[PDB]
Amino acid sequence: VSTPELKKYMDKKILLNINGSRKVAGILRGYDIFLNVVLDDAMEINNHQLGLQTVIRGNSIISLEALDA
Amino acid sequence: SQDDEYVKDWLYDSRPLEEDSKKVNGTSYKKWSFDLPEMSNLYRLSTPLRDEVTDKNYYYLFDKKSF
Amino acid sequence: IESAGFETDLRLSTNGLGMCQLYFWHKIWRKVPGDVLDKDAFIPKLKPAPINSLSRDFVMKTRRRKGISTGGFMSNDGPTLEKYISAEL
Amino acid sequence: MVPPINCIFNFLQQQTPVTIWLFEQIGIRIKGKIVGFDEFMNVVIDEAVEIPVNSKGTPLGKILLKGDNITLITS
Amino acid sequence: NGIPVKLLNEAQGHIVSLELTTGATYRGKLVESEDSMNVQLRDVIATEPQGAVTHMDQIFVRGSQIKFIVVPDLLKNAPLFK
RNA sequence: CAGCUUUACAGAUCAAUGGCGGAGGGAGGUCAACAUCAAGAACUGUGGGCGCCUAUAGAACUUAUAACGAACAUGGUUCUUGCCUUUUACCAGAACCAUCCGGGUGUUGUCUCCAUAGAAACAGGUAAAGCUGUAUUUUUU
Ligand SMILES: [Mg+2]
Repeated sequence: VSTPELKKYMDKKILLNINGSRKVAGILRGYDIFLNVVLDDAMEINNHQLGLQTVIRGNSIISLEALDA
Repeated sequence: SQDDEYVKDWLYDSRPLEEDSKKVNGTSYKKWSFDLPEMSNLYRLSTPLRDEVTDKNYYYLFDKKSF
Repeated sequence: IESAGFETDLRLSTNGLGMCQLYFWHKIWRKVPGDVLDKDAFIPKLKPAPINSLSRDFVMKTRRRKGISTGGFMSNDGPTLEKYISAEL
Repeated sequence: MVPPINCIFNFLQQQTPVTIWLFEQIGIRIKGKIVGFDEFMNVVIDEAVEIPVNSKGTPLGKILLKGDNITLITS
Repeated sequence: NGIPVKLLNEAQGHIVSLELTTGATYRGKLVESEDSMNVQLRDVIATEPQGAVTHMDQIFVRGSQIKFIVVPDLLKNAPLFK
């Protein structure tokens, strides 16, 4: 029920740490209570993009870092 | 013995409550602690002499200070 | 002006059932009735001055207060030449 | 704003080129198009393909994959 | 309500450290916390499991990944306990 | 309704150990005596660092339209007034002060009326009192 306050990070690029040392860059589109990140896809770790619009699952999230201030 | 049902028995006594060990301190007759309805009875009875002015504002420019 | 001891008077009259208030944040000024610049103007020294005499009284009295007027008898008026165009011709 | 439920409803009606990564898993990816949606994150995928990672197109068909072990989706 | 999670949210603002399941420690001002420890920090140093420090402005974390959180000595005093 | 913790039971082994022990009344009284109640909003002790600063325990009573009293007198001194004219006695204000009628607590002691036990738990059971309990993404499936 406690909504993770990502409205500070809405419509901003974020370095999402995810399972197995994998990174995801991309501007934020939305989210849910499980922290599932709906985001515009960008280059995945030299570097290369997979997809246009992505939805990452919360369970697979290690972290999400403020790329943009 | 209906409206004045509680006090009637003891209202006219030398010491209002010589015993009544719950309601007063004792026979030294130092302190008291009535229940509600008897207090109500007392209040009703006191209608002639009772202060009879709840609106504390009323004493405006008539307090001791004002005097 | 008229407001003075208003709260108190109200309280007295109302038997303490009239907790009244006054305040001034609107800055709602208004003309004092009666017209400034009159010779005779009013009647009283002690009594409150009439409605149509009031403004003049306020002015002259305030001048006295502020020390502008000379003595008891005086007048607020124009300091210009041509006899004030002979007092508006 | 777009919650994941609404973005997957776009993926449901579109049925556009999806690529799936898997939970607790780096060695393999999937490539298909979203066809189903559960109240959980379970989604059935038709035209799915097993795609080992760029460290080829291996065989796979239509799959109901248990969605609690999902990572990526992108239609 | 969780009395340790109570403490965490009360600890917002202080320079708190944080290590995850990954073993990569962090340290900076806390900003946000919830029932599930959806932690945010400011001015956070991010030491990787090897020891490679990377200073950064902010971070957001998911509670499932968190291992333990270094609180200061101020929360020892008051007022959550009694 | 289940778990734990507490009490009244029956008998217990009664070790284990605790704890209520080198266990010892209550209610009152027109009953005392003692302390003490107008003060930087205000009290006292304890340690420590040099009469004081610094941490620590405590603090009944009486109060903030300020007062032990939801109450109300009196006496003195001066200063002012009044009636007057000589003083008492007085008028009613002031500033000072005192007296008195009372009050509060706290502690002792007495006086009275009631009393009057030197041991109960543990293993549980019985009954009653205090809390908790009734997998499909972040705790535990
Ligand atoms: Mg003589």
